[PDB]
Amino acid sequence: AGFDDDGSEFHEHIFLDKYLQDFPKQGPIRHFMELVTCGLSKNPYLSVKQKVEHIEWFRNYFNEKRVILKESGIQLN
Amino acid sequence: KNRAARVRVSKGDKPVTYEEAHAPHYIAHRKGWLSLHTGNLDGEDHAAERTVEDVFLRKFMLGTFPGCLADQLVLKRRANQLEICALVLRQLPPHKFYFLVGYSETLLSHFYKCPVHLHLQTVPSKVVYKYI
Amino acid sequence: YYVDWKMLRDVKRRKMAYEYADERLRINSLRKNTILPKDLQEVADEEIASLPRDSCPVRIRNRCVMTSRPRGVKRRWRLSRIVFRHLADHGQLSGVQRAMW
Amino acid sequence: VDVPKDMTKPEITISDEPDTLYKRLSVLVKGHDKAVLDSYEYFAVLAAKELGISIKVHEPPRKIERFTLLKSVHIFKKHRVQYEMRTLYRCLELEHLTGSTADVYLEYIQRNLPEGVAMEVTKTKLEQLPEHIRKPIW
Amino acid sequence: SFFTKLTADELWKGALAESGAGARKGRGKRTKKKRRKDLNRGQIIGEGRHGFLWPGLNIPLMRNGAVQTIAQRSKEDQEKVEADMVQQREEWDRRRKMKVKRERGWSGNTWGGVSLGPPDPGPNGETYDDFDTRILEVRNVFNMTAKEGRKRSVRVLVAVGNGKGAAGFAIGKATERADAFRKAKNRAVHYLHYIERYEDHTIYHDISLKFKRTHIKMKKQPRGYGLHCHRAIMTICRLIGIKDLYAKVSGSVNMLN
Amino acid sequence: TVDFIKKQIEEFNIGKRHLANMMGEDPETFTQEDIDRAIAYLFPSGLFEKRARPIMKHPEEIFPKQRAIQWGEDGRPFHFLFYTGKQSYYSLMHDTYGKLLDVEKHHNQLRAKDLLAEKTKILKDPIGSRWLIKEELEEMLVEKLSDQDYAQFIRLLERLSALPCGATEEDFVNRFRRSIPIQSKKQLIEPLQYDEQGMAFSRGEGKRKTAKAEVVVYGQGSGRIDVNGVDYLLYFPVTQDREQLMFPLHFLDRLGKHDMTCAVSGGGRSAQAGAVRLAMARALCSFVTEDEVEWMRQAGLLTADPRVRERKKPGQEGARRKFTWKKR
Amino acid sequence: RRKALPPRTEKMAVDQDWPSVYPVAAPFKPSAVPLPVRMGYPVKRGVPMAKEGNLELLKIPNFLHLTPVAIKRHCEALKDFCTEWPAALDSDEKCEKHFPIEIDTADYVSAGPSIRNPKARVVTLRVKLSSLNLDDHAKKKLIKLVGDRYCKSTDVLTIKTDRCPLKRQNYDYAVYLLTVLYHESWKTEEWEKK
Amino acid sequence: NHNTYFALMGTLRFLGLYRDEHQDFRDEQLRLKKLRGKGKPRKGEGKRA
Amino acid sequence: FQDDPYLIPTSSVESHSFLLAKKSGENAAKFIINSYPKYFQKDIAEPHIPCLMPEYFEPQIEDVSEAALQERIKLNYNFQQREQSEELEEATEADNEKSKTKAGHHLGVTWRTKNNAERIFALMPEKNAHSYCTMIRGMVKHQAPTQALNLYTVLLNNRLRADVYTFNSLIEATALVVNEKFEEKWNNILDLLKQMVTQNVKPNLQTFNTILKCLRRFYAFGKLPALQTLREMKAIGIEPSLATYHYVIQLFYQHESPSKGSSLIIYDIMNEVMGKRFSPRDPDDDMFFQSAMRVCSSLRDLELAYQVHGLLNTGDNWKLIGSDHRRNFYYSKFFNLLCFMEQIDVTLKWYKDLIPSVFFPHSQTMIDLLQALDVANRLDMVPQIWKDSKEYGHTFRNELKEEILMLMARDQHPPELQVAFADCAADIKSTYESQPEWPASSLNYVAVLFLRAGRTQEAWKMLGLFRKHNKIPRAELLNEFLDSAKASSSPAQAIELVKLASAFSLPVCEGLTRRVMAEFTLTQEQREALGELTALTS
RNA sequence: ACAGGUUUGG
RNA sequence: CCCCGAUAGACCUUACCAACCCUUGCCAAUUCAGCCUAUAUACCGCCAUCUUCAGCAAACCCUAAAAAGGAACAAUAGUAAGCACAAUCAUAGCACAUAAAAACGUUAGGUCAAGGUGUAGCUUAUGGGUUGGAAAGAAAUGGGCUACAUUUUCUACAUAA
Ligand SMILES: [Mg+2]
Ligand SMILES: [Mg+2]
Ligand SMILES: [Mg+2]
Ligand SMILES: [Mg+2]
Ligand SMILES: [Mg+2]
Ligand SMILES: [Mg+2]
Ligand SMILES: [Mg+2]
Ligand SMILES: [Mg+2]
Ligand SMILES: [Mg+2]
Ligand SMILES: [Mg+2]
Ligand SMILES: [Mg+2]
Ligand SMILES: [Mg+2]
Ligand SMILES: [Mg+2]
Ligand SMILES: [Mg+2]
Ligand SMILES: [Mg+2]
Ligand SMILES: [Mg+2]
Ligand SMILES: [Mg+2]
Ligand SMILES: [Mg+2]
Ligand SMILES: [Mg+2]
Ligand SMILES: [Mg+2]
Ligand SMILES: [Mg+2]
Ligand SMILES: [Mg+2]
Ligand SMILES: [Mg+2]
Repeated sequence: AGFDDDGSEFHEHIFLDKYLQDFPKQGPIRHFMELVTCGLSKNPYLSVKQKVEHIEWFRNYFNEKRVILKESGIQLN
Repeated sequence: KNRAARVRVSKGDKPVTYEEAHAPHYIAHRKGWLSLHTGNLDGEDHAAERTVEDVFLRKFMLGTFPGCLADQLVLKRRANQLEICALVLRQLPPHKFYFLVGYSETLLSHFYKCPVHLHLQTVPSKVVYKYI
Repeated sequence: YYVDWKMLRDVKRRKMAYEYADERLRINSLRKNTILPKDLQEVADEEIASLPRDSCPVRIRNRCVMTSRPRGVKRRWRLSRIVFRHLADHGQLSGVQRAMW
Repeated sequence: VDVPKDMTKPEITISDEPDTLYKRLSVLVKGHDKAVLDSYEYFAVLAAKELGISIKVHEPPRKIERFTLLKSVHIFKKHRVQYEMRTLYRCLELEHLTGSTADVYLEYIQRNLPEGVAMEVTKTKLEQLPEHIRKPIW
Repeated sequence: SFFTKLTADELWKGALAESGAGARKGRGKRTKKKRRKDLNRGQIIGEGRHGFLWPGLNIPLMRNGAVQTIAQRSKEDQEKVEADMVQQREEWDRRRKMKVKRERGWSGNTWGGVSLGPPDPGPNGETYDDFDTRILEVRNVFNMTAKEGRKRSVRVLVAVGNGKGAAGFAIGKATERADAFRKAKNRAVHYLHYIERYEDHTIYHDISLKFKRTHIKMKKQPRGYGLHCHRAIMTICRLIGIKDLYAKVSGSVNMLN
Repeated sequence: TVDFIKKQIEEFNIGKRHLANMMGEDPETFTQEDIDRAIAYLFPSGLFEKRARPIMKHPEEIFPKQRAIQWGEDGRPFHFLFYTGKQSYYSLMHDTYGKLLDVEKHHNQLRAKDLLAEKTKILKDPIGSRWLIKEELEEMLVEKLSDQDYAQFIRLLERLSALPCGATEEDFVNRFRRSIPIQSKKQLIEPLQYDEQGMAFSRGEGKRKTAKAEVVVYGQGSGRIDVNGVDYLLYFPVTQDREQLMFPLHFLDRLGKHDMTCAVSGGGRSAQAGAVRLAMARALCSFVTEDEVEWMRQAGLLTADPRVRERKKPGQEGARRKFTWKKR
Repeated sequence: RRKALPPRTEKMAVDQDWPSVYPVAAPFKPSAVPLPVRMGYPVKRGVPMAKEGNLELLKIPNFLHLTPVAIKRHCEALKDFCTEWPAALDSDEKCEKHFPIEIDTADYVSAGPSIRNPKARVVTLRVKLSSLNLDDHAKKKLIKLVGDRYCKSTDVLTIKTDRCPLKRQNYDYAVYLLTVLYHESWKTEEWEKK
Repeated sequence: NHNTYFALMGTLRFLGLYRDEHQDFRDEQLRLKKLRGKGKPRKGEGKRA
Repeated sequence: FQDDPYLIPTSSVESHSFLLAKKSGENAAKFIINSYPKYFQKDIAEPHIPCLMPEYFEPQIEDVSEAALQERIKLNYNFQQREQSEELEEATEADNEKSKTKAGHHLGVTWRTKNNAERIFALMPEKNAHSYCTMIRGMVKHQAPTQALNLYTVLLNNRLRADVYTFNSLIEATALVVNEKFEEKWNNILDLLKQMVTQNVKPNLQTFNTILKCLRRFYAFGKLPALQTLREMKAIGIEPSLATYHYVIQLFYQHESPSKGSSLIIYDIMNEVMGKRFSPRDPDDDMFFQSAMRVCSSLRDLELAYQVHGLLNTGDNWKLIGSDHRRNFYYSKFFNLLCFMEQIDVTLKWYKDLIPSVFFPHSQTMIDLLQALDVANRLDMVPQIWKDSKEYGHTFRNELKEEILMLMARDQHPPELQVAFADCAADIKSTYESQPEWPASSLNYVAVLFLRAGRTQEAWKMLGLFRKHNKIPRAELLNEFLDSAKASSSPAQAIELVKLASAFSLPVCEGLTRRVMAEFTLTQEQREALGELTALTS
């Protein structure tokens, strides 16, 4: 009573693949981020807004540290 | 020797209440608990919050009604509203008793974000159970 | 005031951990995996070492709320073994009674 | 002799939405002592026989949580004080409930719940079938 | 820091150390000065440090027929109230530091010869208002107990008398000195002698008696020889009514004999 | 305290009427079994001691027997034995001795006239009569009692019962007699049941050391046991557990005369063997006469085994084994 | 000036209705209860303490507002809110063929200021597989698709969802799982032929 | 928050609604100590002055 | 109130004072909550109740002159500096900013209003809808209605229609002033009522509630247009509120004294409004029952008082009376009719549910309850009312004690009612001689309560306490008690009576000295007959 | 001597 | 007393030390905060031991004086409230057993370091923060686990290999 979770539904919590478009599909970034999305899908304590800054923090960190991803030998965007 | 919650026997002239005349090993046998809530159940939570709130109510009422409190408070907790049952001596006039109850009924409510009830039973003197 | 200076330090440690909870979570997400190449993991280790000391949840000490005892406390009531007895013997704790069996 | 007149003014509407159905409604009330649970069981069964719900009552096994603490303050470990927390359970099984009947029952049940007991309400909601399973082919 | 506080009852119980383990056997008595002060004696529940005047506690509820709002005293008025509050403290400490007065029976630091008041009334309702009593001897008697050891018990000898010839004596023994005093006052009336006084001032003849080991020689005297006797025999005869007597105690001078 | 109890009785009657009004029962038929029942519901106190619960009874059971006044307004006592301390007990002893002397003189005159019309009316064994206890005498005589005077009164009562009894003496000596529960430990025998066209079907329940065992017995089949769906040979590989199964059957010589199916749970192998032993023994009572079930209970088949593991005590090892106590 | 007022007991009528003085849960004021009740352990020569100043009668929860007359009078006015249960479902044999979907929903109550209980998000779905339109291949694929969530003895599929924060979200997600588990069981892929 | 409870109860004691016997006992003992003559020295003159 | 007897209110002033003390503690606690908000900012309840959160008195923005006023208008004296601090920087105020500022003066707040009225008009061309709502409602309380009729002419000229609330105050601003003329001032209201419909604004309930608020003070014969307006209230389709009937019943009470024919119009108007369920939608509904039941209490009508009570207990038993003064004035004159009209059984039945439960009566109902027993000869209930009147009318005891004991001189004293005449006569004598003027008539009653009771001992000791009080009664008491001394054969009493009675020059001493001669012969006290003659001569 | 203090767990 | 405070030490815990910083320095205010500084030989709160021993004890009464003692059941000065013992309660039926309880006092017994504290001492320091270290065993000893096997060891397994 009194908690609506911003009026969100289950398709805003369980399905988080629509936020992984700014990431390499065949690289290890997908292998790693699919795990954080599987965790955020089974995290009932976080909101649909709170998961977004998590995936955005990863989007920002990986796009900020570009030299190590290119010197690691595997290509990533 | 056991000394917890135990008033030592004097020469035979001290007045003691029914709650003090019984050792702590008599709780739930001859005397009951001064507070009732659900946090102390098996699969329940939020127990320490109720313990600290109860101890704050005790230490607050001991200062709010000085020297005129007969015995300990009865803190009943039932459905989001907390009732406080007190036994008070008829040392203060009702004009001040009503001021105090009306002040606490709103101070505790605004401090604990929950409805509180305050009930006072005034006695002529401290009820003696054992030797006096 | 508080009960003790060490409790005043522990509440500050808990506030610092509550402030740096998410950053350490996202940094540990980069170390507790094997998919990422090992090059960035050392930089993540230096990033997590550059964080303030009182930020890790390992520095918190579950002391008593009444007397701030670092040991002999129960997690359910957050009370030391002495204050818990002092409140249970007076009948001020519901459902608690002396075990006789 | 001074009885008020026209004291009943309820606001009850009947919405066109189909009322929800319930197969089995279990109420598990837990407490510390047995007397309050017994009087509350008597009160609940007398409140259910009037609305005609045919409640069934049984007593689940109790749970005793015991622990051991030190008796003295500084150093005495051979002498301990053992504390105990008894938890008694009472099960009220209601069958063939409706959406508003269960509401009017839990209204008179929960508003009158004692202070030292708690209540676990398990509802078995009744449904026929969702829309995409009636007769679909992909 | 608010939950670390206790009640004034336990604070005084921990401060005065009345139930200490050292003052039990007799190691104390060095600093025999114990005084407990009640802190809520002249503490009005309405007044405070800020000087707020609440309509329900400090000031009356209705003034001029209207309601009273939350008001606050001025600084000089609060200084006047705190000056009265501080003055009450020394007013009470003056009544505390002053010792009430005692009457010395035989010397300044003895109980022999001091007045103990009329004895307590009987159960049937008889009141002894004309009776006066005097303590003759107080002695701390000790007994050897198995557990505690030396068991000090005060034994008191008290004599009652009205001044018309009726007088008696008794011994009261108790753990407390006032309890022994009462046990001897209420027990001395049950053993009352009647002393024949010639002309109500002297005895009829010179008596020379020999008790267990005490020799008493008392001689009849005229109206001008007023109570030239032992310091306790003078008190006993002053309780009896004998105004003229000469007594000489030889041998043992035991008070009871 | 003669008036206080009188006022408490009026207040209790008003409380009884009010209780019947709020409970909704007719106040005329409202009895104590409804008073305590309404108190247990209105004030549901959960406490282990029964005397600490809320109770509302007539004041004559709550308040103890108060002593009546002993002297009038002029001070003269009423009874002639008031200056003896125990004016009720000594008066009872005086009346008993006065009736003993009356029986003695009447029997002497009857022996002088050579007439024997009295009988022995002291043997009350088939009735089950006993003497009053000290508490039962302290309830009749309001004043306190001791041991020596009670034994003296009993020894005078037997002296009075050892003589030729009169008419009014027997009704006086009877009022100090108490009738003793049933002195019979004979267990209840279950009747033979017939379920689903099956003859000679009985059931028994046993429990020993946290092991519950229910055994059904058919007296028309051959000798074999089926426990938890598997035979007893594969369920009890040890010969001792199967000897526990042979114990109750060999005692009645019904080895190859009964089929049995058991359901045991909890405990270990010997605890299960003892639970099924007790259940089979309690279930075989229906198929046997009354003389042999008594031999079973005198041989230890129908009685439980209260030997349960004791709880470990704090500061010890095995609830008896103490720690190594160092002298120095 | 001290004043001592006698209680209502001297004014309480013998036929006065009881629910009028105790409408709701009350702290058992001894001045408004005309019943003389003695509660407490007695003294060897004394009696249990009276109701006046008795903390024992104040510790226990009183049921003076739930007497049989008051509960009958309360439910007689509550009979207007409920609806009548259709007698067409008296036995569960017809309830299984009419409403084969069962939704187990949990609800808790606890004394305190907070209401959020993390066990409230749990929604259980129970569907009997003998009431669907599964074919042989669809059923034999759905069994291995669910795994241990479906039992063979009772033949009931159970869905245990706890990932969503809200109970309505967990319900909608359980129905979504039921829809996808019924749909994807009919699609035969290329790796099924081996 | 122990500071909330402490400041609330102390402000209520200064306003005249709560009566803290523990703090009153502390003030009584401190007053008698300062009247005896051993009080609290000023910050900056304990060691030097 | 607290259910404990030590806190239960005894009298009505106590019932008022206990609630006022409790509200004083509520507001004292709320003052602490508002003064120290940081001690309550921590929220523990999940639903986040706003009612228990502290309220803030400070404005958020102080530098911005536009943002500084919207916060201060809602929270008197500080609001006055906001307009000056905004105009110090020559900030342009819109038509929506200063309207609430003028309303903040028109709600709270004679020359400062003019200094504020020049600033709303001279500074900016404000909209008249935000002009009249402040000026008309502010200048009405300042006793200066001349400005409304000046502003109305500019309002009608600015081509803007007048809202419904403007005529709610213009008819008052026109009517309150009367200088030897009434017809013109009543005609102006008809002109404004006729122009209301021409302005295409439907007048709500308040205009037809205020025309009857204006027709009350001036003319008592103005009932004709009041009834016509009450008949026009029913044609449009809106129901008239309770105060609308109250303003009719008040003037009908003003016209009911010289002619009782108008009371039937008061009687047949309530029968149609009692037939439906009402609701307090008009804040002036507090005087309605105060006027509707005072007419029945004045005209002595109980059959209609039963229906004016049923109209109270029909819809809302408590939401129609605001202050306790009118409730206390209500139940006193309600009980004033139930005593002598209807029977004693129903009066005593309505006594125990009204007096100790709802409210305690004043000094007036005590006299009616006393007039209720002596007409029907009810003596078994006199002590029950007496013991209640101690705790109910203890303040008025010194003015009702002369009338509470007089009834015993009119009825008979049965031989069974002696202890009720004894205990009540002892409990009144135990209090006055221990502290309070004592009336002399109560001795004439206490001498007849003990006459038929056969108790002359306790009856004689009382008179010695009055004759020593330096006040002497009439000789009828002495002559009556002489018959008791004659029947008890006690001659030593009249010899101590007449020797202290003849010394103070009583008018019937010639009768007392004759009545003693007849008792001396039957007592055979002829020796003491002439003994007092010698003392009366000496 | 009108005496008092002082031996001892007492 | 010796797997005892501690049902519990990498930083924190930690009160210890070395280097460095701050001194109305947690609180609304306070010539004030704060001290794990000394005193358990000033204490309260909690316990150990006699101790599963039954005695302690208010109010009285008696003794050819009384420091103290107070009993004879075919009875010789003893009545005695109360606290202990006992009974009851708990280990969901009794009985048993266990658990619990065990007064007044002895050991100035343990605990200023659960917490507050009387007295005496610190206040640019015996107070408050950060970093780094608090080893190691020449040796003795208490309590436990593992064994020193054949009634043993390994494997599958209820115990017939
Ligand atoms: Mg500290
Ligand atoms: Mg840790
Ligand atoms: Mg001297
Ligand atoms: Mg000498
Ligand atoms: Mg072992
Ligand atoms: Mg010697
Ligand atoms: Mg460090
Ligand atoms: Mg360390
Ligand atoms: Mg330090
Ligand atoms: Mg010690
Ligand atoms: Mg004994
Ligand atoms: Mg003796
Ligand atoms: Mg005794
Ligand atoms: Mg039992
Ligand atoms: Mg036993
Ligand atoms: Mg034990
Ligand atoms: Mg015992
Ligand atoms: Mg020591
Ligand atoms: Mg030490
Ligand atoms: Mg300390
Ligand atoms: Mg130390
Ligand atoms: Mg070693
Ligand atoms: Mg050990």
